[PDB]
Amino acid sequence: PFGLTPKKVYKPEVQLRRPNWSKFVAEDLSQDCFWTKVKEDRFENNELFAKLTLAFSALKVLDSKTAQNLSIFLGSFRMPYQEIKNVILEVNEAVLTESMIQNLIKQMPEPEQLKMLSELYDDLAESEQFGVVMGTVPRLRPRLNAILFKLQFSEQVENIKPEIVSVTAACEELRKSENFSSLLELTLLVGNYMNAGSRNAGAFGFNISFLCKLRDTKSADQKMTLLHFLAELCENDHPEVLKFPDELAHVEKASRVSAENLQKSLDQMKKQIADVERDVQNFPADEKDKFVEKMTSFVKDAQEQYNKLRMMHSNMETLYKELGDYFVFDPKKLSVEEFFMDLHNFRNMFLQAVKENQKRRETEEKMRRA
Amino acid sequence: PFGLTPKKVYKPEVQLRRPNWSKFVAEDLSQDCFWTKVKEDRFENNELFAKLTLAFSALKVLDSKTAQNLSIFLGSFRMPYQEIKNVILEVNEAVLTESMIQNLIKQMPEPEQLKMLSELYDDLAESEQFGVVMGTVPRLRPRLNAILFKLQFSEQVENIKPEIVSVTAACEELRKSENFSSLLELTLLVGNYMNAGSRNAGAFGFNISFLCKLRDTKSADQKMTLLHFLAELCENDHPEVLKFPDELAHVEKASRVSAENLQKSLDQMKKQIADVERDVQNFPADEKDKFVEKMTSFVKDAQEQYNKLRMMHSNMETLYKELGDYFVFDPKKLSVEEFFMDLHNFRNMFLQAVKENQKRRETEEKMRRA
Amino acid sequence: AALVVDNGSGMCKAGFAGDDAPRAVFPSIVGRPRHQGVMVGMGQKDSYVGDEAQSKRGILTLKYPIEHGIVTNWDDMEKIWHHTFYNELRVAPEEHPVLLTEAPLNPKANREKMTQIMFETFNTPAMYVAIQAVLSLYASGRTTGIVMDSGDGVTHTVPIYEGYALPHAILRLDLAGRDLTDYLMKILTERGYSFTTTAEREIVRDIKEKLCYVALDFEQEMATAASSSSLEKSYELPDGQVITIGNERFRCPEALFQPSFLGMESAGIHETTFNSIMKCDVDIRKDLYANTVLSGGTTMYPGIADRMQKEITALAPSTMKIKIIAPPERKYSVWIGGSILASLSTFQQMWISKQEYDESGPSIVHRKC
Amino acid sequence: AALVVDNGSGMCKAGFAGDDAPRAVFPSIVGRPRHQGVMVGMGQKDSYVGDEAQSKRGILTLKYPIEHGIVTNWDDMEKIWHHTFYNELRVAPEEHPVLLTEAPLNPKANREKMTQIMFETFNTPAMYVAIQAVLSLYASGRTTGIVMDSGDGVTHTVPIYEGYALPHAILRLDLAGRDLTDYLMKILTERGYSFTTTAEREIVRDIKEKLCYVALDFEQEMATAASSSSLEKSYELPDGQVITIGNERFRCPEALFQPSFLGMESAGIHETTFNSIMKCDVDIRKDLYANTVLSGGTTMYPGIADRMQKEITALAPSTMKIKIIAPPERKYSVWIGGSILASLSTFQQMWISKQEYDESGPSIVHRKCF
Amino acid sequence: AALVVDNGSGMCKAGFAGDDAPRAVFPSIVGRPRHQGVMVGMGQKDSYVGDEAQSKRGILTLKYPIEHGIVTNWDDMEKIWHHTFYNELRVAPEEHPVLLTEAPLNPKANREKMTQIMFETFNTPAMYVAIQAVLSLYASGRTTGIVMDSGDGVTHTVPIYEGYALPHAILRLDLAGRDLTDYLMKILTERGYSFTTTAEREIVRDIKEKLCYVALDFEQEMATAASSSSLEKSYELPDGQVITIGNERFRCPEALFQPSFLGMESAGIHETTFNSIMKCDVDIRKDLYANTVLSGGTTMYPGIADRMQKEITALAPSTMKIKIIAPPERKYSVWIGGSILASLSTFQQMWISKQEYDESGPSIVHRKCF
Ligand SMILES: Nc1ncnc2c1ncn2[C@@H]1O[C@H](COP(=O)(O)OP(=O)(O)O)[C@@H](O)[C@H]1O
Ligand SMILES: Nc1ncnc2c1ncn2[C@@H]1O[C@H](COP(=O)(O)OP(=O)(O)O)[C@@H](O)[C@H]1O
Ligand SMILES: Nc1ncnc2c1ncn2[C@@H]1O[C@H](COP(=O)(O)OP(=O)(O)O)[C@@H](O)[C@H]1O
Ligand SMILES: [Mg+2]
Ligand SMILES: [Mg+2]
Ligand SMILES: [Mg+2]
Repeated sequence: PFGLTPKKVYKPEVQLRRPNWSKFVAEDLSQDCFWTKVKEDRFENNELFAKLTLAFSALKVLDSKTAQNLSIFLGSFRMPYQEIKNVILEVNEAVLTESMIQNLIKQMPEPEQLKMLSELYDDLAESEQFGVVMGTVPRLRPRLNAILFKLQFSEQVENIKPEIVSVTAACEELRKSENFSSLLELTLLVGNYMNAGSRNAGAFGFNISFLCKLRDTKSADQKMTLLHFLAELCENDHPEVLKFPDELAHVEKASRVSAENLQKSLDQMKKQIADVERDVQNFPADEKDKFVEKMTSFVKDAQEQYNKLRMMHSNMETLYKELGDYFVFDPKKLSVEEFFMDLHNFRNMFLQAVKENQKRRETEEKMRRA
Repeated sequence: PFGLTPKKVYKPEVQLRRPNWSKFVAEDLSQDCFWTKVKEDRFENNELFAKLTLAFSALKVLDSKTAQNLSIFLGSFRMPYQEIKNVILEVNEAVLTESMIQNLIKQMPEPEQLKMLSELYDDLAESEQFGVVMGTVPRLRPRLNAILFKLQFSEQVENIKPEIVSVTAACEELRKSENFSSLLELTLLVGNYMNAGSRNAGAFGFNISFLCKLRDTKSADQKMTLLHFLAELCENDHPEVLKFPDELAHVEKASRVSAENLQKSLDQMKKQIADVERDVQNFPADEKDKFVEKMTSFVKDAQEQYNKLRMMHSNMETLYKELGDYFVFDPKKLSVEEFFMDLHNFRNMFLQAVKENQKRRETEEKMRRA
Repeated sequence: AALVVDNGSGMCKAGFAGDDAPRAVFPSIVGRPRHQGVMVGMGQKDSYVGDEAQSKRGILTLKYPIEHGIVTNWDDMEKIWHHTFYNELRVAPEEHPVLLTEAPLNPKANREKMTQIMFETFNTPAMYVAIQAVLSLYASGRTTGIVMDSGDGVTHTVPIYEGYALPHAILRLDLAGRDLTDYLMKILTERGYSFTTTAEREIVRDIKEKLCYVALDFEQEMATAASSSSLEKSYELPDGQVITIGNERFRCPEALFQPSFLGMESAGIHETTFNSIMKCDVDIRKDLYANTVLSGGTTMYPGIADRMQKEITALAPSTMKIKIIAPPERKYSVWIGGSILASLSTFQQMWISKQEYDESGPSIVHRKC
Repeated sequence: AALVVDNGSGMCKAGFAGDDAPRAVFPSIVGRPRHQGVMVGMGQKDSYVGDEAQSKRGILTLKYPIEHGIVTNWDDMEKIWHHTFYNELRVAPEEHPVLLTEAPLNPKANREKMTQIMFETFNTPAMYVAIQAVLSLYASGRTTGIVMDSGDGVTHTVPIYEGYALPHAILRLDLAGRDLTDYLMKILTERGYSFTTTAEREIVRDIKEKLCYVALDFEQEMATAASSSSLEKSYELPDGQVITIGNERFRCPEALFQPSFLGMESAGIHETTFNSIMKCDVDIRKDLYANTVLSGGTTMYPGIADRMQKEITALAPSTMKIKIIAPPERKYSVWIGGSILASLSTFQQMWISKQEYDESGPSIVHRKCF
Repeated sequence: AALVVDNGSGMCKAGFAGDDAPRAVFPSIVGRPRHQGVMVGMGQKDSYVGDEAQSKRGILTLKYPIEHGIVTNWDDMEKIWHHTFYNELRVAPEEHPVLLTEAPLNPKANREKMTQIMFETFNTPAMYVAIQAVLSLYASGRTTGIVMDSGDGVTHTVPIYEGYALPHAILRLDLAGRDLTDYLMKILTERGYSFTTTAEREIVRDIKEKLCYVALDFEQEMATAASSSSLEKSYELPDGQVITIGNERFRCPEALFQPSFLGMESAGIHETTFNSIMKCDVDIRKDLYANTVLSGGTTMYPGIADRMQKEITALAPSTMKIKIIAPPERKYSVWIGGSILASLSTFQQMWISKQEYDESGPSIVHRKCF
């Protein structure tokens, strides 16, 4: 370029530390800048280099995703897989955990992949060698899927049963709630007085969820509210109706769930139990596999326990449809969530309505004393 | 139907707020449901309808925040606002202060709020009465804003001045620095020696800020450093290079401030005077207001003073871009703050590096004597 | 006419509402006789509180009822409050409401005790408690600024944005004036002068309050004193002797900025203002840097405002301006700031009435104030 | 004999590959004396690093070389590594490859610097750097999930997939142990106990690590604490004084879920896990939602699993299932995962060997270890 | 062989280095004859100093050159040193470095004048001023522990933690043995004796040295002593008369624990040590509460260790253990530590050599000394 590239061959005898600076190729600065005429000769000599060098003298079948993931999982627990193969075969509740096998079945490759491994030992990798061990067990895919039953079947019943028993308890409590009937009568008669001479004059009943819509109705003064008026009215001359929130205690548990969710969960459990019966017939029953009765006799108590989940959930349909006719609404346009969460919001809003009444009364008493 | 339709005629004397509910005709629920035998008579009476139809019969000028803040502020200086209004009208430099005027405009509400007070005296509070007196002055928002340039214009121009002269002097001082050139050559030659046979063999230049990275390079023995190597080498056989830090005396202030900050400040003050220019045209000129030449003639000297700042600010762009070309770096990826702070820190490193060389020599002399 | 009683660690202030330059100002000191009174004719009292105890400090003990803001002894403080209301002001507290001040970041027991005392022992119709530094801001006229207050034992830097403070960024330091006085008598011993008694403590406080200044550059000022005696001053003791102080004039004031001399790990009072800024919002820091108002008696050293501005600049980036305000009456900033509060008619609705206290007890203050 | 070192803001875990627990777990603090060594003979070694600083912390300046994940001092960091390799581990890195860990979203500058320190100061034959959050799942068995990583200075929720962290879904929260410890001092003053110096910081840390739990709810817990004194606990200082905390037990870790107490606008660690999930794909959302894995010592408060799960329920969809997983090895989770990774037979492939480091310089760490 | 000299307010101890014997010991008093000379045959000396002054105490007005540790007269103090180096030790200070001792918080003038007087008048090749209390800790062999050094004039405590002193927590009290001897005279007047001469002051010192003790409990002793003459240890005067001391055998040392007897407002020596530790850090208090060391002559009264231990535990934390160490040779603890300090090999580089004093002046003692 600009006659300024006399590259100096050095070739040090001993390798030195190499500082990494940002490279300046002789193009951007070569034209006209600083350092074009560096006097390298006035510094170059043989003593300095001798002194300077003194101080600074120096997987065959598995794909990419599963091969590393399987190797990681095997070292995660760090225990021989032959025993683990015995754990799943013998169903040892100690070593086996839910977390251990849920990601295990994810680690299983396609059922074909484990086949040639048995037909084809130390040369292969830790994931490949473990592939042979798991592939030996007949019907691998259904077997572990059969293992993920007692770790959930016992869990499913205890998770759902408080939800199942809470809905009916609220229904029976609401069935005998006389205070709710007294409160409902007050709104209907009072509401008909305001609706006279209109499209809703003399209405002999109204749809559910209207009680929470009473707050949206205001008065001549914005402070007063129609729902608050009922709260103020009852505390004056019609007591004993403020106890309806206490009459219902399982409001929050039942409203949080719906019968539709339980139907789907129960349907899946039927399918899960169906796989075992096919497995038992397909795989006849030993010493090698201690699962023997741990799964088929589990069904014997599972079917007994699953049976009790049918009639009681059937008691939901019998009681809710009767409750649906009680409030005049089919169990198709309105479900457990929509019907009851609306009522639960009414319970919270009624207590707040009577709370602001006490707060409003306190200011009234404060000014009367003053 | 099922004997459950005793339509109750009400005919209220005064129309009320009718609530809208879903209609429940007495054809579906009238067969066998709830609300067939509502005890309407048990709630029906004369007092309820009369009371119910009654409820549903179809610092003051300032807000909360400004009323107290203005009251606090008006009592802060505990002086009459009538003289304050005359003081701002006459622009009295004794009473008026930058702090006093800065938190004053914060206490003005929106310009609308000050209008109807004049049309609407002792009954109103001190905050409301203050607005009446202040609001009588036409063009309150601009005129109070019109005051607040000369109270700070002198302060801003005297602050930019040491920021600009220091950088330019630093640029000129570094331009003529031969010791900086002598030091730079030594790093390049020694660095090229060790970088031989690598990706940086025979480099004809390195980017700035690499000198501060020389300290990070160590040697065979951890006590011995490459940055200290140059200082040790310089003090032995290549003197007069140690004087480069003294050649640069305004780099610290040059490193403190950056051109980017200056450009924003310069742009802002250009808009400030422009407001006065629109003020002069919008408000033609006297005896009543002593503003007279305190602003229109202030701009004359302000524009004269401003023009000198534009040349001096432009003096960086002429100098720094040449400086940018001198060391090969565009003033877009690198600015005044980062480049000089890197060089400001490098000066500290070298003086410390030569300091530790003296300390090590002191121990070296101590053991030799012993 | 409401009252303001700004109790302080080392000295208290009192006066009516709608006023400045506090009227009843006397040190918060309580002393009891130490020797045996031979005379029978003299009417020697059990204890002397306030200005009376200072005049006769030769025989008294001069115990402080307040230390580092937190009240150590509550029996003697009831004497102080009774002394303030009856002798200094000559006002019956049963008819005029009383305002109080209190340091930020203090135990809830301390402020609860004042609530109890005023309502039954004194039976005040109403009472309120406000932070000290919040009073200090709008005593300067502004409403958005960091207040850095330094009294006897409390050095709190409270960033403020409006009529409401910012509790998140409130800092504190136990490096205030009282700690420096104990340091001054420690460095007076290298010159051969020994001060040990609590009576001789008040003497050292007056040496500091009159012959002490803050050096702009400590390193440079040390060479000037050692090279020549161009900074020496002489002070006269009450007995009659005169002592001379050299570099002790600026060494003890500067321990605020280098607390390593006192043996405390806490950073300097200059840095605790800078650190307290970074705990607030980035947008907020623009207004919080230009309004660094200084208050408190300890911030009255010559050159403290100049020294703080120089050191804050080094830490802060150059893009932000620094303005260290210093009102002329910064010693009584706390009192005057609370004085205008009772003047407002709007503040009447913000009272703690006796009926409210009766139905809630001393706990009412926490939810209200 | 691969070594694994996990550098952290609060502590550093070191040991050997293939082990189950770290060999040395000592605080990452460097302290120097502040007083004068009047005693002749002893009192030397002003650089106290590791456990020695903790024992003599009454006369030392405790300074953390790491703050908020980023290294604020690269001089004492070399000391800590030197102390770890030679004192705690007692091994020469000249023949032992070393694996390190890095924080999520680390700056590119910090990571490249660590390469130079390993390869020049210690000149290890090989070195690798891995993400801190990814190693949590390698230790937790599963290869897919979301790691709610926490610690002393950083809090990262990194929803990895197949062992590769998703970059766009990583959310960083500036709320970790150090802020919790600092918040404890501010709230402890309300009772009458003050801790200022860094020597007394360890006292507050020890109080936090023992007597603080996470309350499921506050609307009833606050009433319980004020009404009854059943929840008070007593701690003894090294001075021997007795302090009772009481109410402040649960208010220190609740800043994690309500950072508005500290004055920070960012939402809690419960809400950042939600938002980090939505940034991922819809199809993969099913697996990550139920596979949340905690990590870091900051997640060892009792009652953290049930609190987070309850809070994460309302924001989660009703059909969705949530399972917060708390392995017993939360404190050392990020170390054992590195032990699993290094022990693999396939880990030899991507070693950053010394021979290939010189050819590509320190920039090789950007294209080799990713 | 270095020379160790320990000049105290009431008695000097000077000997050689290495040897454990203080060698020559004599009081630090000087007396001038106040009686006229008559006999001329025998040679008459000038004002008497040393032990010879006590022999002829009946005619000389003995004067103490040192008062409260602070040298009040610099004329007589040089006389003692010549009496020390030449008459007693029979050594030439022309070739022997000399150690000096000085109480903490002493005026800078005294340590300056010690350097100036010795260098110009004795021309010793080296010098050092070392704190007495810190020097005494070498005799005990420990390295931590708050050291009480109650000499004849000064009572100071220095907390040392791991070799690093805490000058901010050094407490010095001007109440020691010399003040007690004046109190002994004040209480002897009550029974009916007189001691109002400086020649009778030494005799009263022997009343306190031999027949004084510190009661374990004090309020009960007055009840016991007044009721019955249990303790009436009698003493004979030098002339031949005999005296009887009752309850005043223990009241004299009681003022050390209740200085209100002397009228001083300072706290006792039991409260000062507790207050001194409270000024230290929380962590280091554990190694100081159980390591209280004693030294000096004033700490040789019977029951002083037991009385302090009971009083400290009345203020120390309940779980804290108080151990008042008191070696049997606490009288010479300062000197024995000096002999060990001088003979240390590493101590040879701390001497203030002759050349350094000339080029720095008398202020060098504030640089090479603590
Ligand atoms: N001129 C002065 N110089 C230095 N310090 C002063 C001065 N005036 C007062 N002080 C300090 O102010 C302290 C008390 O003042 P003040 O602020 O009223 O106390 P507090 O803030 O506790 O109410 C004293 O300890 C004194 O040291
Ligand atoms: N049992 C515990 N309860 C609450 N906090 C804890 C507990 N154990 C440790 N911590 C906090 O966690 C921090 C340790 O975090 P760590 O996981 O070591 O972070 P890193 O991985 O970055 O080193 C400590 O500073 C401590 O404050
Ligand atoms: N055996 C003893 N019993 C009681 N007091 C003693 C005894 N020996 C010395 N003292 C007291 O010690 C004081 C000074 O002795 P010493 O400690 O040797 O002086 P210094 O510390 O100045 O060298 C004297 O006032 C004396 O009262
Ligand atoms: Mg005050
Ligand atoms: Mg971690
Ligand atoms: Mg002695």
